Amino acid sequence: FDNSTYRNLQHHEYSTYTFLDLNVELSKFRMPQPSSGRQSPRH
Amino acid sequence: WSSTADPLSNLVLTFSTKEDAVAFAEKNGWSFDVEERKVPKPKSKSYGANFSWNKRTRVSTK
Repeated sequence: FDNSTYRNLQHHEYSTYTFLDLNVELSKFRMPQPSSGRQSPRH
Repeated sequence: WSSTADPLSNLVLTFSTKEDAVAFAEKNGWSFDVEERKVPKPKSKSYGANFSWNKRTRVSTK
């Protein structure tokens, strides 16, 4: 147990694509999306 | 300038009902043509329809 150290140091090595790379990685875990019945409101 | 020769060019009369206008025209001896009143139909407006989940009425911008 200690309190002199800072543990949130991972964000020091994030690139510009970290968020979208994480989204791509998470794409495999999601449930199928619901469908409105059309391709677009303009269809 | 714009010249005319008929004295009734600017004559416009106002009546509350169509029957009064018809009576006036008949008693004055004028032949008339009557157009029925055109009233806008009652509309069905819904603000929430702008954001439909599946219908075509969902807007693309505000």
